[PDB]
Amino acid sequence: LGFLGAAGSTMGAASLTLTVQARLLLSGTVWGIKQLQARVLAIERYLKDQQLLGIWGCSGKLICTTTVPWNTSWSNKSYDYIWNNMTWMQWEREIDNYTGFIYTLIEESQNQQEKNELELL
Amino acid sequence: LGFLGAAGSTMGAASLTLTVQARLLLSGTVWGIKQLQARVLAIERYLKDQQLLGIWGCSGKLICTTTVPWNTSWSNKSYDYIWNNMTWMQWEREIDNYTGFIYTLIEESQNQQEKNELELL
Amino acid sequence: LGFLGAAGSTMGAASLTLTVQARLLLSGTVWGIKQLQARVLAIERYLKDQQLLGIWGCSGKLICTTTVPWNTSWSNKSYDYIWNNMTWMQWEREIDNYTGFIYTLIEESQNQQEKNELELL
Amino acid sequence: EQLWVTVYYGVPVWREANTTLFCASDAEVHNVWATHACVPTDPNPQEVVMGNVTEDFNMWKNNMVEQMHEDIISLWCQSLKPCVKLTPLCVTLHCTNVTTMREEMKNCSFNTTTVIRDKIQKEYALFYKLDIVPINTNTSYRLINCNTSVITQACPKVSFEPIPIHYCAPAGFAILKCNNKTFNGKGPCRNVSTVQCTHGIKPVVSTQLLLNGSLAEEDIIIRSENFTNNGKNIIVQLKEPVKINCTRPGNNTRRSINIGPGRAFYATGAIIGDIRKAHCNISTEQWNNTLTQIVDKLREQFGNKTIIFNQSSGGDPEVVMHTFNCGGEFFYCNSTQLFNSTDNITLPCRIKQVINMWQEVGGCGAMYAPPIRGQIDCSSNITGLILTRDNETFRPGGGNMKDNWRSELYKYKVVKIEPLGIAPTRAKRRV
Amino acid sequence: ETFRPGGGNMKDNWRSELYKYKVVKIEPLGIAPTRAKRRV
Amino acid sequence: PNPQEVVMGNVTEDFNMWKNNMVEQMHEDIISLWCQSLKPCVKLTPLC
Amino acid sequence: YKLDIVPINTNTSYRLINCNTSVITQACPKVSFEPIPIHYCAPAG
Amino acid sequence: VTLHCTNVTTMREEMKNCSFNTTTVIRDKIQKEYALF
Ligand SMILES: *[C@@H]1O[C@H](CO)[C@@H](O[C@@H]2O[C@H](CO)[C@@H](O[C@@H]3O[C@H](CO[C@H]4O[C@H](CO)[C@@H](O)[C@H](O)[C@@H]4O)[C@@H](O)[C@H](O[C@H]4O[C@H](CO)[C@@H](O)[C@H](O)[C@@H]4O[C@H]4O[C@H](CO)[C@@H](O)[C@H](O)[C@@H]4O)[C@@H]3O)[C@H](O)[C@H]2NC(C)=O)[C@H](O)[C@H]1NC(C)=O
Ligand SMILES: *[C@@H]1O[C@H](CO)[C@@H](O[C@@H]2O[C@H](CO)[C@@H](O[C@@H]3O[C@H](CO)[C@@H](O)[C@H](O[C@H]4O[C@H](CO)[C@@H](O)[C@H](O)[C@@H]4O)[C@@H]3O)[C@H](O)[C@H]2NC(C)=O)[C@H](O)[C@H]1NC(C)=O
Ligand SMILES: *[C@@H]1O[C@H](CO)[C@@H](O[C@@H]2O[C@H](CO)[C@@H](O[C@@H]3O[C@H](CO)[C@@H](O)[C@H](O)[C@@H]3O)[C@H](O)[C@H]2NC(C)=O)[C@H](O)[C@H]1NC(C)=O
Ligand SMILES: *[C@@H]1O[C@H](CO)[C@@H](O[C@@H]2O[C@H](CO)[C@@H](O[C@@H]3O[C@H](CO)[C@@H](O)[C@H](O)[C@@H]3O)[C@H](O)[C@H]2NC(C)=O)[C@H](O)[C@H]1NC(C)=O
Ligand SMILES: *[C@@H]1O[C@H](CO)[C@@H](O[C@@H]2O[C@H](CO)[C@@H](O[C@@H]3O[C@H](CO)[C@@H](O)[C@H](O)[C@@H]3O)[C@H](O)[C@H]2NC(C)=O)[C@H](O)[C@H]1NC(C)=O
Ligand SMILES: *[C@@H]1O[C@H](CO)[C@@H](O[C@@H]2O[C@H](CO)[C@@H](O[C@@H]3O[C@H](CO)[C@@H](O)[C@H](O)[C@@H]3O)[C@H](O)[C@H]2NC(C)=O)[C@H](O)[C@H]1NC(C)=O
Ligand SMILES: *[C@@H]1O[C@H](CO)[C@@H](O[C@@H]2O[C@H](CO)[C@@H](O[C@@H]3O[C@H](CO)[C@@H](O)[C@H](O)[C@@H]3O)[C@H](O)[C@H]2NC(C)=O)[C@H](O)[C@H]1NC(C)=O
Ligand SMILES: *[C@@H]1O[C@H](CO)[C@@H](O)[C@H](O)[C@H]1NC(C)=O
Ligand SMILES: *[C@@H]1O[C@H](CO)[C@@H](O)[C@H](O)[C@H]1NC(C)=O
Ligand SMILES: *[C@@H]1O[C@H](CO)[C@@H](O)[C@H](O)[C@H]1NC(C)=O
Ligand SMILES: *[C@@H]1O[C@H](CO)[C@@H](O)[C@H](O)[C@H]1NC(C)=O
Ligand SMILES: *[C@@H]1O[C@H](CO)[C@@H](O)[C@H](O)[C@H]1NC(C)=O
Ligand SMILES: *[C@@H]1O[C@H](CO)[C@@H](O)[C@H](O)[C@H]1NC(C)=O
Ligand SMILES: *[C@@H]1O[C@H](CO)[C@@H](O)[C@H](O)[C@H]1NC(C)=O
Ligand SMILES: *[C@@H]1O[C@H](CO)[C@@H](O)[C@H](O)[C@H]1NC(C)=O
Ligand SMILES: *[C@@H]1O[C@H](CO)[C@@H](O)[C@H](O)[C@H]1NC(C)=O
Ligand SMILES: *[C@@H]1O[C@H](CO)[C@@H](O)[C@H](O)[C@H]1NC(C)=O
Ligand SMILES: *[C@@H]1O[C@H](CO)[C@@H](O)[C@H](O)[C@H]1NC(C)=O
Ligand SMILES: *[C@@H]1O[C@H](CO)[C@@H](O)[C@H](O)[C@H]1NC(C)=O
Ligand SMILES: *[C@@H]1O[C@H](CO)[C@@H](O)[C@H](O)[C@H]1NC(C)=O
Ligand SMILES: *[C@@H]1O[C@H](CO)[C@@H](O)[C@H](O)[C@H]1NC(C)=O
Ligand SMILES: *[C@@H]1O[C@H](CO)[C@@H](O)[C@H](O)[C@H]1NC(C)=O
Ligand SMILES: *[C@@H]1O[C@H](CO)[C@@H](O)[C@H](O)[C@H]1NC(C)=O
Ligand SMILES: *[C@@H]1O[C@H](CO)[C@@H](O)[C@H](O)[C@H]1NC(C)=O
Ligand SMILES: *[C@@H]1O[C@H](CO)[C@@H](O)[C@H](O)[C@H]1NC(C)=O
Ligand SMILES: *[C@@H]1O[C@H](CO)[C@@H](O)[C@H](O)[C@H]1NC(C)=O
Ligand SMILES: *[C@@H]1O[C@H](CO)[C@@H](O)[C@H](O)[C@H]1NC(C)=O
Ligand SMILES: *[C@@H]1O[C@H](CO)[C@@H](O)[C@H](O)[C@H]1NC(C)=O
Ligand SMILES: *[C@@H]1O[C@H](CO)[C@@H](O)[C@H](O)[C@H]1NC(C)=O
Ligand SMILES: *[C@@H]1O[C@H](CO)[C@@H](O)[C@H](O)[C@H]1NC(C)=O
Repeated sequence: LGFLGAAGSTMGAASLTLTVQARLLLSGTVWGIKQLQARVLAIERYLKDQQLLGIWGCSGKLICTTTVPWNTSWSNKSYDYIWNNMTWMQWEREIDNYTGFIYTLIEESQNQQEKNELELL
Repeated sequence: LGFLGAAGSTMGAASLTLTVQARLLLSGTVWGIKQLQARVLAIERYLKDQQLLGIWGCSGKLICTTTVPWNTSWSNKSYDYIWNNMTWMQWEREIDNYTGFIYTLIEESQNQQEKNELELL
Repeated sequence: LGFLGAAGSTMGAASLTLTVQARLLLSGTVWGIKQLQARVLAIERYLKDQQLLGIWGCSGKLICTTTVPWNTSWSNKSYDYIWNNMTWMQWEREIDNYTGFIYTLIEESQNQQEKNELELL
Repeated sequence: EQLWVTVYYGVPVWREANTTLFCASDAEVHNVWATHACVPTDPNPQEVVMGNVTEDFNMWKNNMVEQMHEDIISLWCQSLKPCVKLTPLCVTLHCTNVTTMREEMKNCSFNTTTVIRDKIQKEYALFYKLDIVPINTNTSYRLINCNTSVITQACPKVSFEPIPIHYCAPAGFAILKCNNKTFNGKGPCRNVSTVQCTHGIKPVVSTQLLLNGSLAEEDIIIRSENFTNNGKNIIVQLKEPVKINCTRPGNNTRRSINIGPGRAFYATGAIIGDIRKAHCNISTEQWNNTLTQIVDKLREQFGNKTIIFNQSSGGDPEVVMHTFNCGGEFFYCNSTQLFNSTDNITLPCRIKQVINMWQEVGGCGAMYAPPIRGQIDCSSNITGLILTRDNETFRPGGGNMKDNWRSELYKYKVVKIEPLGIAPTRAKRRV
Repeated sequence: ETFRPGGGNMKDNWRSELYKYKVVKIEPLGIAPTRAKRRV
Repeated sequence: PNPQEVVMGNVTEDFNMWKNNMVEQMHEDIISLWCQSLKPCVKLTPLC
Repeated sequence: YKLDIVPINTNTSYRLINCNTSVITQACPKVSFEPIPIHYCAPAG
Repeated sequence: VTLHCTNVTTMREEMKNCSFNTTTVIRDKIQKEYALF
């Protein structure tokens, strides 16, 4: 438990390590110049990840409710069976080559109910 | 379409380019020093704009619902007629010489219902 | 009134200076190197304080509703009597030697209803 | 089903990403290794215990060493510029026999700068035979490196002891260390763990012998990708550290020359002790103790007394003789007895002031330490050992700088976090 | 009219390639009237 | 641009004059300006 | 000036007062010396 | 330094084969090298 604690723990019931991962993500001469190109990198790394969460209407919640449903092109994985025995490392590898399309799609959908909020009153 | 895409498009129905403007706002020797005073400027440019949205109670929504109504001193512009044929760049020029008052006035109202939230329960 | 305005004013009814404290927190050769180790420090100072607010589920509200109740080990202070005549300087000093526990405990509770939100639907 | 999607942030996902490392002092006026700008605080690191991770470590391909290799050169070369330089001193020296201190000492004359710009007085100072080189009959004697590169003086207040340091990536990055001493890391580690920052590592410089290294758990490990590799060769981790002692009880005085305005060049004064060359003291049975261990393990990788230890052919002084560094000196020990396949045996050692160790690696002025006024009596451990493959015969080798540091960073790797992930659940609570 | 070669000033050899470029600053902030008061 | 000089009230704050490091911070600053403003200039030597 | 110069032959052996201690540099003529007022203040936060 | 500098002994036009009286590499014993300009 701690920094990246419970990394090898359960697939879905290991949510207890979400908060400890988020807190330690930013808070934590020859070296001085290196420190300048060591602290700015840590700053934008946190902001870059926070950029995606902010635009999708799911900033600061650790759950990002959306409207776009699943697509057959990703994979076929059952519920409650793939979610108890599978390495989370391999799960990301399966979608990395096709992960980038989701970011644009959600924002296109996120702007829909953003406009309808004023209309629906 | 893209970085500042659809800039010359419709006045109010061009909201589709809102998200693409936000994502690209931050993510994107002699010149090493120049780079240092080229990325920090990029960072604060995002935070300074994000500072206004954060305190007004409209962080990460792309709309800012408020309570302060319009004032006669800004201008007289009709609805659905000025909103289909007018240059947005010219629109800002008209109020830029008086825009600064809005920022302070809104938070004087934003902090109001913040207290009433506890009182109303 | 202004930067740290009304610092010596009332304890609970001095919330009017909350917004002005927030805006000024970030917006505001021999010196050039000094400026580099003067502007990055200002940035993380805002982020570090914003890190605690973000993870506790009270980002950008100025009020952090929680579930963890009081504990007898902090102090016995009455309501509406200690809240009208007391130096806020002295208030923080009392708990500063034990304030560190709150940050972890709140997160351990903030993650509970995060999971129950999906379950409760 | 009408499956929706949601995003989880803060989930453990990894990626290999070359990046920079910090420094931690973990602890005194100056030091060649800064250890003053480094963050000293290490408040009880967690060393979080991961489990059930099949992670692969690559030891040849790891760039932590390469990142560190450039860092060390930067520290040495940048720590010499803000102090005096030898030049102008490498003029031809009217230099003769010694009038008795003997052997390398060649009491020698300068005929160079005064201090008031113009006058030029004929001062003198000692020098070693290795330092001086011939270009008259036997008086044309100048410095060995004035022909090639400028020469700079070690700055007297700057120390040289290897104060331990720690490396670790900034926030948003993690360090992977697998805690089990059975890995020649090129494949899977199972008992992996995370540490906030690296433990003690001592940046010592030597060749064929790694000193003050890690503490072995009564195990001998040999790590090389291909045991029949034609390039780099065996690297050995030794038994429990062996106490090796070297000393030069040749107490000397310190002389000031004032080579220029506000310069104060220094050189060896004289000898007032006893003419006794530098020597190293290793126990007589320790070398056989470690011998039987590597020998028995060598019978597995290599065909099974057919083991022969022979000296290197030669060609580079930095490789032929073992290199030492204690008390600010730089010994050059004839390593014949160490690798001859063999009380308290004595190992001869010579001393040369000028070293160009940091001129052929990154490029800048050669360094030379000033004499030390006091005794050394430096004692040290030994935990590493290097050999080369030509019955199989092993010879001393190395040469490449990126060898003395591979024995301590084999179990470390920089990894990047990928907190973004997508999951399907029920959704559409919003409009 | 007679023409002669000239120049001299260094800010001439590069003007012919950056005539069609201009650094510009974004102004993402704006105010729009709508219906509101969904909050308290 | 027109500092506010906001006035605090009823504050019992202690200031330490010997222990304050603004002077010590500025003392090194002044030395840096003087010493760093001379390196990009001609040196007298050789003249003595 | 007599203060600047210091004695080391009889009375002509006169060098600068600081050549035997530290190097001597000349301030560039363009660099002014008037004490222009300055202000010290910490960053935001 | 002032160059004991003469005509060309053929190379011609702007070539003016010339001598230096250089400073040598041993920081002493100036040698009289030459090169073109
Ligand atoms: C593997 O690791 C071992 C263990 O560290 C290491 O051996 C150590 O070597 C270092 C030098 O490299 C030794 O430290 C030096 O030791 C002597 C003597 O100090 C001892 O004795 C005095 C007696 O009063 C005690 O007070 C003291 O605590 C020690 O026991 C000195 O030569 C050194 O002191 C000088 O250097 C210091 C560090 O730079 C300075 O702070 C200090 O002021 C001294 O310099 C000043 O004074 C000098 C006086 O003559 C003067 O000449 C200088 O110009 C200057 O003004 C230093 O303490 C240490 O004792 C060794 N440890 C053991 C257990 O033997 C191995 O070297 C290492 N292996 C490798 C390959 O690096
Ligand atoms: C390296 O070689 C150089 C060059 O030879 C050598 O330098 C010499 O050092 C000696 C040290 O004694 C100097 O001799 C001294 O010079 C004057 C003469 O007026 C006096 O100070 C000394 O006389 C006293 O001491 C003598 C004993 O040394 C007595 O016999 C005498 O009665 C006096 O009491 C003494 O003669 C000499 O001048 C220098 N020479 C030069 C050219 O600088 C140096 O010693 C050699 N170094 C080593 C380590 O061998
Ligand atoms: C971080 O970046 C460094 C380089 O900045 C990476 O190391 C280098 O990786 C490249 C390939 O990406 C290697 O290039 C290849 O090397 C040889 C040259 O003979 C040959 O196979 C090819 O022609 C090609 O040039 C390079 O050798 C290698 N090493 C160096 C010193 O540059 C490193 O992989 C990165 N680290 C990560 C991602 O962890
Ligand atoms: C430093 O270099 C100078 C260079 O001038 C050396 O001066 C030389 O000193 C020697 C004696 O040490 C002189 O030799 C003698 O000179 C005269 C004839 O010139 C005569 O007495 C003898 O026949 C003998 O040759 C020499 O002339 C003199 N000059 C030169 C140019 O060599 C000086 O000795 C050097 N000092 C040291 C310590 O090396
Ligand atoms: C600066 O001076 C040194 C010392 O003179 C130069 O060393 C030179 O090294 C070469 C190669 O070893 C020598 O050539 C031959 O080497 C061997 C061993 O002696 C043998 O074949 C011959 O007897 C011969 O010496 C050479 O003699 C030696 N000296 C000179 C003057 O060339 C070094 O190369 C010089 N560096 C530069 C950049 O000029
Ligand atoms: C995988 O690696 C972890 C982390 O190194 C190993 O946990 C370590 O286990 C050892 C042996 O039990 C513990 O040492 C013990 O610690 C205390 C004194 O500090 C005391 O109980 C004993 O005297 C002994 O020294 C060590 O503390 C512990 N490390 C941590 C961070 O908890 C684990 O054993 C490894 N697993 C395998 C299967 O190798
Ligand atoms: C480099 O500079 C030196 C400075 O000494 C030049 O040496 C000079 O060489 C010339 C001949 O080339 C000498 O001239 C002859 O000298 C004597 C009388 O002193 C006599 O043989 C003749 O009547 C004639 O004057 C001259 O003395 C000598 N010294 C000086 C001070 O000029 C040298 O020539 C220069 N080298 C080059 C390549 O420029
Ligand atoms: C999946 O994505 C593809 C490519 O954009 C699209 O044509 C399709 O309609 C989507 N839905 C399904 C169920 O495949
Ligand atoms: C979806 O994957 C499942 C995995 O069990 C498989 O049974 C099914 O046939 C797949 N469907 C298609 C259309 O490939
Ligand atoms: C996970 O466990 C279930 C239940 O025993 C089993 O049916 C399934 O095959 C397992 N999956 C994997 C990938 O081992
Ligand atoms: C790359 O994308 C392909 C589909 O184009 C996929 O099969 C593969 O798993 C992805 N990842 C790789 C090759 O690492
Ligand atoms: C507009 O602003 C002015 C100036 O603060 C104020 O007096 C007035 O009441 C506001 N409202 C209208 C309708 O003008
Ligand atoms: C407001 O502007 C409109 C523009 O059509 C104009 O008709 C109207 O008279 C203006 N009102 C005042 C009070 O100036
Ligand atoms: C915009 O179009 C409307 C409808 O035709 C017209 O009445 C109005 O004058 C137009 N406005 C401008 C500024 O051209
Ligand atoms: C500037 O402010 C004036 C009134 O102060 C206004 O009439 C004008 O439109 C504003 N903008 C300009 C001149 O661009
Ligand atoms: C207060 O904290 C302590 C220490 O964790 C705990 O044992 C106790 O239950 C808490 N509650 C009260 C009322 O003391
Ligand atoms: C809590 O503090 C109050 C202060 O008025 C005191 O009356 C009360 O006795 C205290 N309780 C305990 C359990 O110490
Ligand atoms: C605050 O005022 C109340 C009401 O007069 C009084 O009872 C109490 O003692 C006061 N507290 C302090 C700390 O002076
Ligand atoms: C420090 O902690 C102690 C108890 O550990 C507490 O009594 C005190 O009020 C705290 N604050 C101080 C001394 O400023
Ligand atoms: C994986 O290792 C964990 C500890 O990290 C252990 O609790 C779990 O039982 C292991 N799972 C399997 C299938 O071996
Ligand atoms: C004198 O120097 C020569 C030449 O280096 C050397 O061979 C000889 O041994 C030396 N003699 C003495 C007595 O030191
Ligand atoms: C740890 O090393 C021991 C000793 O060789 C070995 O038996 C064991 O399998 C290893 N365990 C791991 C890698 O988890
Ligand atoms: C090791 O190197 C030898 C010599 O080049 C080669 O034949 C052999 O295949 C290599 N071993 C491996 C495992 O690649
Ligand atoms: C040498 O190794 C031993 C092993 O017990 C250790 O106690 C000692 O401190 C080590 N010496 C140095 C100088 O690190
Ligand atoms: C070395 O000799 C000097 C001569 O002054 C003396 O002061 C010093 O103590 C000696 N060093 C020893 C005995 O270690
Ligand atoms: C080397 O020195 C150490 C430390 O004083 C000592 O314990 C050891 O016995 C010495 N080595 C030998 C071979 O005597
Ligand atoms: C070492 O090799 C040389 C040839 O390079 C040979 O003459 C000598 O006998 C060998 N020595 C040993 C001890 O094997
Ligand atoms: C080391 O000594 C041996 C004799 O013990 C000798 O043959 C060899 O040349 C020496 N090596 C060096 C580099 O001095
Ligand atoms: C090594 O043994 C010799 C035997 O004469 C002894 O004098 C010496 O002190 C020993 N070396 C140590 C203990 O370091
Ligand atoms: C606090 O200061 C205000 C003015 O800022 C003053 O009216 C009030 O009386 C002061 N309170 C006390 C207790 O001195």
